[PDB]
Order: sequence, then structure tokens, then C-alpha cells
Amino acid sequence: PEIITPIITPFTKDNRIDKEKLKIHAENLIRKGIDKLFVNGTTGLGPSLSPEEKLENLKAVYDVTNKIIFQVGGLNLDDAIRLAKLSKDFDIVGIASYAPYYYPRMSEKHLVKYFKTLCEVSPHPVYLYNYPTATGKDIDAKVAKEIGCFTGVKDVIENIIHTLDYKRLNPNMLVYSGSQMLIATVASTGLDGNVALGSNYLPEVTVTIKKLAMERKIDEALKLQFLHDEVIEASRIFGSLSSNYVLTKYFQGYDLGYPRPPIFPLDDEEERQLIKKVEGIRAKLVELKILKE
Amino acid sequence: PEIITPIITPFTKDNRIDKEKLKIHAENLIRKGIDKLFVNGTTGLGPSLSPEEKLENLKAVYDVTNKIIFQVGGLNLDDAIRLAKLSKDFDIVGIASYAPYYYPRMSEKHLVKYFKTLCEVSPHPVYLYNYPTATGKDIDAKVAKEIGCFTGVKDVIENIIHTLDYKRLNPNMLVYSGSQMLIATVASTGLDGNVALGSNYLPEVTVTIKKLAMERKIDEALKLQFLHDEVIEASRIFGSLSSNYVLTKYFQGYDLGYPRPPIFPLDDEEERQLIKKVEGIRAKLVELKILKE
Amino acid sequence: PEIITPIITPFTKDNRIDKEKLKIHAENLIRKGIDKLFVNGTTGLGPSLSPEEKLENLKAVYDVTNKIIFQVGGLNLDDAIRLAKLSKDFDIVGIASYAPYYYPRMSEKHLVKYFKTLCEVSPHPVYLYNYPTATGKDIDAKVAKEIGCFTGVKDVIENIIHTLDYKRLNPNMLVYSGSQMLIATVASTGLDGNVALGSNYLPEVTVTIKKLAMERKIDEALKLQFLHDEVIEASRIFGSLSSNYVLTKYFQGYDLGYPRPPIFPLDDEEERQLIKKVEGIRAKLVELKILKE
Amino acid sequence: PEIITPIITPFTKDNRIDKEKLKIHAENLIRKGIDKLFVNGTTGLGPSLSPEEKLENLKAVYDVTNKIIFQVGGLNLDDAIRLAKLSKDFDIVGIASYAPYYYPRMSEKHLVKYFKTLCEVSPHPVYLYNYPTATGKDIDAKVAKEIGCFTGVKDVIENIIHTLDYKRLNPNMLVYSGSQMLIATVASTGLDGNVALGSNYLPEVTVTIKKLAMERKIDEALKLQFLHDEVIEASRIFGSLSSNYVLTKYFQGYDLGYPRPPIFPLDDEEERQLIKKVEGIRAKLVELKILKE
Repeated sequence: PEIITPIITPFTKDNRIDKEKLKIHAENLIRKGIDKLFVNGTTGLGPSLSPEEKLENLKAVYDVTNKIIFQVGGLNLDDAIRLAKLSKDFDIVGIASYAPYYYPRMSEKHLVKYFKTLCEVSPHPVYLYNYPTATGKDIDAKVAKEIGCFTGVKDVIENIIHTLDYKRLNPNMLVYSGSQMLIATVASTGLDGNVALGSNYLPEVTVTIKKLAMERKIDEALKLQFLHDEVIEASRIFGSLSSNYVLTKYFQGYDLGYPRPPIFPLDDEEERQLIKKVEGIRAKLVELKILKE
Repeated sequence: PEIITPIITPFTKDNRIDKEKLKIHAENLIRKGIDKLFVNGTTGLGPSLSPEEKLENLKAVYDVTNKIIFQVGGLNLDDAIRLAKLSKDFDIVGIASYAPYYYPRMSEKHLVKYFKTLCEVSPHPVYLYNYPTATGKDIDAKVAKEIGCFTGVKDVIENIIHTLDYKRLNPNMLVYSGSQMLIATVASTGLDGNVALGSNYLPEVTVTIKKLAMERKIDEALKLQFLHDEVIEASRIFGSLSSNYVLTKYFQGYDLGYPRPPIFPLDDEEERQLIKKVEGIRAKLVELKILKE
Repeated sequence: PEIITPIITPFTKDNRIDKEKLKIHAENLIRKGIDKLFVNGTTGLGPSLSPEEKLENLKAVYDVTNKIIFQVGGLNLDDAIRLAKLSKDFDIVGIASYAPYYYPRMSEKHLVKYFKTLCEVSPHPVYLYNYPTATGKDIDAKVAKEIGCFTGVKDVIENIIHTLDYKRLNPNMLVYSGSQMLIATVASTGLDGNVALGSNYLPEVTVTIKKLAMERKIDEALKLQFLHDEVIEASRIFGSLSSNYVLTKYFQGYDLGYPRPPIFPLDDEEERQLIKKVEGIRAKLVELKILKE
Repeated sequence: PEIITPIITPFTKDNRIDKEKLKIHAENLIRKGIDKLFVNGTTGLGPSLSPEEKLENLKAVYDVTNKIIFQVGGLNLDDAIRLAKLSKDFDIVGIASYAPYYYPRMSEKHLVKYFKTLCEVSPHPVYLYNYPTATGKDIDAKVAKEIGCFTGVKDVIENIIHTLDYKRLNPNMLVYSGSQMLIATVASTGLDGNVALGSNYLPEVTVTIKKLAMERKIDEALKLQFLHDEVIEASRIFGSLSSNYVLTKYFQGYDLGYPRPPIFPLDDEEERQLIKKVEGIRAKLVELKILKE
């Protein structure tokens, strides 16, 4: 079982990638036990990044670790192809792409052709990044099998039979769940792990839940699962993608800069209110020894 | 943890409840180790039954077992109240209701009032039957807490965190998943069991999966899960509610009559083609000694 | 072109149909220029009614007028058949049915078979009552052509091209939009009229909008359309099916009793708040000489 | 009332904007009676275009006409700001943005701030481009009023009351419908016109339907509307965004090149199949003297 972090992209106030803050974040994540870093995903604002910014994120994180899955997708296939080819110089786990977003009513033929083109040029294993609520399209287990060239899939959806279908129809595929419910997906249900949004700011929890689950300490893991869930709930008050910056700095102790508008940073009063909502949770996790004070 | 069967309602050719076939079905499921029978649920065509017929279903199954949850809901609250009160003289597990179906844009106030009304008159513990896809409404963990009188919930939805939420916010509530993925909901994930529609025609498979999972035999349980999912898949070819009758006759060896139109029965040709699709699953299940030839 | 009123069903405090209030209501609507009365529709709480209650509505309104479309649908096809046959003794415009509701993933074949079965037994022209938000299913122009036997369709959907499609694919079909926008649907855009929710409580407004629209007095018609839309939005604050009762009493001056729970009646405070939100609209309609002081 | 064409972006075989083909297309659209050209819209593959390409599109079309609405939106608000400011030296109708796409559960506050930031920097009127099925978010009349700085709205949605709401709550706002039903939106129902995808390839049909509708020749208008609808239906066979290129070349007589993958071009077989679908429509339009042979 593996935990994969869809890593946040920190931006400066000039709205450029803060390479040094991203280096520090990646270091802390690997040191806290995260298995792999997924770069240019939804949580890292991948669609908000130009192709060159996506590449910059790869380089920054690669200085720290090879354990990278490099998201390269977009609405210009030639750009996605170019990023796939540029990745040949990086000894990483894989590249990935979401399905073409925005456009409604795209044919399965065209969607399949998009992914097969990336497979044909990829110097690395190719991962499906399946996120129907964001992209408007579902590349399900059957379509993945038609595509035939994925080494793995990240199924960002709460429909757990949907995720298990990839394993059933593609037995050699690595299958990761993007469900908020780590306890039921990380271990012991036929999947290879979880892509965990909350691991950016509380990697100790996600990793500890993983261990507890494999040791059969379900009651103990559920308690942390619930704390994790209460943080997620709180992150939605002002917007999860923006709140992830405030929460990471609060729980981990280092700044991550700003998101990219229109993912607007929380202002000082919203940050204050959000910290107030999660301060009791942090005290509990300290009392439990998952976080050092 | 438990397996609850949303039990099929057998109808005769002239569209009457076939009480003797219902009793045979109920006995078989109890004999094979189903824990409770959920009567007048979706799989039993509850919404197609008059309140008179819902009570007759209760009376038929009660001649077999008192391990009954009695679904009484509908769009005439007085009829639901009457069914609840009439259940007084049955030593059963509880009553249940789905949310008011059909009408869109019902206020939360009215939804809460409907359910509190049933609690006030019920002589038994009351179960929430949550099925957003069929009813158009979600009675989520927060709304259930506001209602405040549910002994348990059956959450018929693939969203596994949605189901867990009930336990986090209502720690004394019994929480059952209606997910197709037995292996992640029947044990060791914080839940009390699974309401399994496939358990009508393959109770042995669902009961055995519950055991293998408790015993941590995930590989062996996974193999049965996939076979169960293949049958499920096959049932969608002509319609699951209709097909569940053909499948139960095929896998369990007794006739369950007809569904109620507009849930039309499969014709002779459709039956033959469906059997064709699952005869190899049957054969595999025999070799595994899950079923007898 | 025609205005069709989906007529309210008044109930007594004992939750039985109030025949005398229904007769009074139907009389007023005909007197005010409504062309036809659609009985046991959504606004009449058709799905909350037993087969015998649906028949009682037909009978009460038929004492007043034969300009009736009689909705008979349900999840027990024998009951629908029985109602269709019982309508023979009533010289009305036609019978109608919505698609089978609640049950998801019903096959097109079964949906077609339901409607063709009703056509086979109907002594009258058969109308499609298409309401996909309420039923979960869409019987679109193509499926309607396949069914082959509809004299007309009431398409309750805001998607105006979807409604015109019925005319394009079935040139002999009478086609009525259920859209809130009377101006663009009631006349001069290809359709035969509008099934108008608001017509229960402001029949004068919908008739006058039709006349002005036919006269091409668009500015005048829009002013009324906007006052009508404001009443619609007020009706949704507490639930439009419940507010329809208060609004009919307020604007038409007679009582329509109660809805049937779980369509709960507005409580005293809600009634007061709803009146406050429309009492200026009333004043303006009086000033404009659409309503009587 | 006005017709606005969301103009196609022609690309070369090597995926570069083909400026000369764009100019030829814009010239023909203006010549055939189209009032305004909307550049970098959905039909023009705006989200597939870099900010540099969005500007190049403006520059090409501006050599032909200054009746341009310049779509500038994106997920890097600095790029949108830059494009807005660069537009100062062009005497155009306005700029436009869709809502921030892809990311789900964006707060209203952040959506409002996005649009207000554009208004604060815009040297021109600002248009709301409302396209909820593509963007995942609806900026409805009420939020539009709260944003408070739009000169006009393009409501790409078939819900016609939704579109009218903008005019009701914002009387000075220009309100265009993107619905497929020209005859009910272009004239005489309260709106200022229609943004018509089909106007790229059959501008003659779009302009004549408007003329007929204004003249109140509804039967003649409706007959063209149906022909238009049959082409749109044929364009869905292989994908509308791709089929618009083939249809423009077929009906208008000049090459528009290729779309940008993953909006893949129709291959030679698909083009022939689609032409066979519409050649009867073309001959009919020649017979009606809408098109010259």
C-alpha cells in the first residue's frame, strides 16, 4: 500500500512558482514517509500552469526525489507531447494526464486517441488521472482497457466499485484511490494505495492511518480518519484549494506562499477563522503523539 | 458485521404477490446465513406495492423469520403511519422509510418533518433508507443527526465517505453500506454491514465474502467479489430488477415468479441469453465449492 | 395556442380530496379562460394519489368541464390500465402518463412497452407527460416517435429546443411546453401552448400574457411575465407545491384546503411571509387592471 | 435583435492559427449579415489557445472588422488582465470571460472577485460568457447583478427562463441566448439576440430565420429552423467542434483547415459520411434560395 501526495504548487506574490518553497515541501513530505509525489495535479493547480511551469515543477521536485509522477495533460496535445518527451531526462516513476477538460460531448474515439498519442511518445510509464467531476468525463475501467497502455490509474472519485473495476478488468494495472476515506482504500481492499489531498498538510496522519490499517487497529485508525475528515470539512469553508496553503503552514510550520488567482489566497481574517476551526484538532493530534508540538 | 438482503417480492403471472414463493426464498436466505431481510425495498419493488401489499409482504416473511426490517414509506404519510402502527404486533428488528420520492425541491424542513413523524408513531426502531439516485434526495449524516431518532441507516450509494460520515456524526447509529463493493464494507472499515442486492441470488457468495474478509483472506475474497461483479454486470443487459428473478431461479434452483410491470419480466430469449452469460460463473463457483451442482 | 392548467388537488384536514373546493377551482379557471385542465399532474400531487383518488379527481372536475386531460400513470401498470379503461365513460380530451418513476436504469424497451401498453387499452387520445427531473427519465422526441401513439406531449423542462424536437420529429403531435417562460412558448414559436404552473393562482396573468403575445405587444407581455416570475420565485422560498395553496387563496379569493403530507402545508408564519412578498405584485396587477381590487 | 457568431479558429495541419483563413471566414460572415464576431469562444477553442494565440486571433479578425467581442478568460488571471489591457488600442465591442473552469466547488466570493478584477482593468465593456456545462459553474442573473459591472451576457444554456432572468434583474444589460432555438430567442421574446454556433457554416440560415421571425412569418422560419436542427444533429455524430470545420467548407465553399487536437479533425471517411448526411439539406436550401448552388 502506498500514499501518493498530489503536491501543492507554491506561488510567489508575483504569481511565479516559488521553487525554494516547493523544494522544502517535497523534502518534508518524503521525510514524513510519503511514497510518491504527484506533480501538476488538481491540488497543485496543474490546469492553471503553462507547459513550461509544469516542467519547472518537475525540475524543482526532482532535485529532491526521483519518486515522481509528472502530470502533463492539457488542451493542446502538442504541448502534452513535448512535456512527455522532455521528461526522458528524468528518472521518474511516470507521467500522467487527466482527460481533456472543459469541452462537453467529446467522443470516446477522440478521448482514446488523446491518451494513445501520449502513450506512443512517452519515455516513461503512463498513468491515467481520472477526475470526472473536474474534467467532465469518465475514463472508466472499460475505456482504460480499450486504451490499453496505462501502467496505472489514479481514480479521484468516491465510487469505490468504480475504482475496483480497473483492477478487475486490467489485472496488471496499479490502481490508486483518490477517495477521502483512506481507511477503506489504502490497504486490504485490493487497491495499491491512495492519492491523499490531506497528506500535504497532515502527512503524519495519512501515513499513520496506513500503518494502523495494515496492523488491524481499525478503531485507532478511524479516530484519525475522523480528525482528518474534520480538517477537510473545515477547508471547505473558504475553499479547499486555497485553504490547503494555510493548513500546510499551520500543521507543518513552513510557508507555502500563495495559490494562483482565481484560486485566491485566504485573507488574514479567513486564515484566523480557519486556524480557529482546526486548533482543537491539532491539540488532539499532539496529545496523540502524531504531531510534535 | 452483517449482510442484509433487500429481498425480492415474487409476483404471480396475474400480478399478485406469490406468498408461498416468497416464504421459500426467505427460508433459503436465512438458511444460507443472511442476517436480516429488508422487506419492501427497491429490489422488492416497494414503491410499486400498495400499503396493503407492503403489509402482506411483512406477514409472509414473518412466517419464516422475525429478522425483518419493514420498509413502510410512501407519498401518503397517513399510509406510512398506519403501516408503522400495524407493525406493533410483529417482533421484528425495525421499520424503515426512504425519503419522499418523485417531487423535486422538497425543503429540508418537510423532509425532516416526514421522518420525525414516523419516529413519533413507530413501535420499533426506525431505519433511514437513503437512496439518492432513486428518490432524488439525500438524507446525509447531518440531516440524519437533525432528525435525531434513527436507530440506523442503509446508505445505498457508492460514495463510501458519505456512508462513514453517518458514523462520525452519529456514533451510536448502526450504519450499513449499499455499495456493490462488499469486500470494503462488510468488515474492518467502521461499518456494521452491507445491504447486498446480489445476496438474493448468490447469498453464499456474499456470506462467504464476509467471512474471508473477517479472516483477512483478501485474495480469495477478491476473486469472489469479481465474480459477483460479473453477475451484476450481466444483470444490467436487460435490466437488473427484472434480471434478479432469472438469476435467483438459476443460481438457487427455485422459481420466484414475475416482477411487476413496468418492471417487465425477461422473455424466454432474454432469459436464455442472460443464463449464457453467467453459466461459466456458475461453473466456477461450483469448482470453488461455494455452490453445489 | 392554449393554456393548460395542471390543476391543484385540494385535500381536507382528514387528508381526503375536497370535491367541492376542486369543483369551485375548476369553475373559476374555466371562467377565466383556461383552455384545458390537466388532472393528477405533478402540481395536483398525482403520484401521491391512489388509483381511486385519481378517478375521484376526474369525476369532480368532469362535473364542471369535459376539457380534461386525465393523468393515470403509476408503477402498477394494471392500475394504470384500469384507469384508462374507466375513462371510457368520460368524454374528455385524453389520458396522460408520466414515465415510470423512482427506479433508475430502466431499459428503453421497458419504457416503450409501458407506454404502448397504455395506448393499446386507451379509449382516448394518449398524451406524454414528460418530466425528467421528477421521474429520472426523459422520453424525448425520438423515443416518443418510436412509441408511435401519442396524440400530444407536455414537455416540462426549461430546454426549449428539446420541446421543439417533438414537433420536428412528430409533425402531427400536439406539443406543449411546461417552461416557466410563457412569452417564448405559448405563441409564435412552433408550439401549441403551455402547461402553466402559475395558472392555478394567476390564470388572468397567463391568459393575458398569451393574448398580448399573440398581439405582438411584447413589452407589455414581458412586464406581466416578470411579475409572474417574481411570484414563482416567492413560491419556492417555502416549497412551490405547498405555496400554490396559499397563493391561490390570496389571489383568487377562495380556499383550496391543504396539500397532502409530506407535501406539508405552509405554517402560519410562512404564509404571512409569502403574502408579504407578493402583496405588492398583487397591488400592481390590480393597478394594471389584470386582477380585481 | 442581433446574431453573434462564436467564430471558429482555423488551424494549419501543423497546429498553428491559420490567420488568412480566419480573415476569409470573418469577411464572409460579415458579408452574409452577421452582426458581431465573438473570438476565442468555445467554438473557437478558446481554452485550447495560449494567451499569445488569443491575441493573435483578435489581431487577425480586427483586420476585417471591429465588431468583435474579445474573450480573454483563463486560469491565470494575470494573463487575462494582460489581454484585457492589450485590447485598449483596438476599437472593439468588448471583452468577455467564461467563469474559471475545471476546479469544482469554487466559492462565489472567488468567482465574483475574478470577474470584478477583470472589470477594474478593462478598457472596454465586459461581457459575461455563461457556459455552465463547460465550466462547471453558473454565474446566474443574481450573481451577475452582484458582480454589477457587466455590459452584456451570453447565456449558453437551453434553459430560456434562466436567460430571461438576466434581463429581469439587470434591465440595462444586453442579454444574448446561446440556445439552439433561434426562432424563440433571436427576436420578440425579450432578449437582444442569439450567439449561434451554427452561424459559422450557415449564416444565411441564421440571418433569414431572424428576418422571418421579425416579419412574423413563423411557418417559413420554422422550416429553416428544422433544417438547421438537422445539421446540428448530424454534426453530433462525430463531434460538433470538429464537424463545424467540414460543414463550413461544405456549405460556404472555402477551407477552414483543422481543429487543435484533442479536438481532432474528422478523417476523410467521417467527412464523407457527414456530407452524405447533409447534402439533402444543402439541395433543399438551394431550392428555397437561401443558398446559391
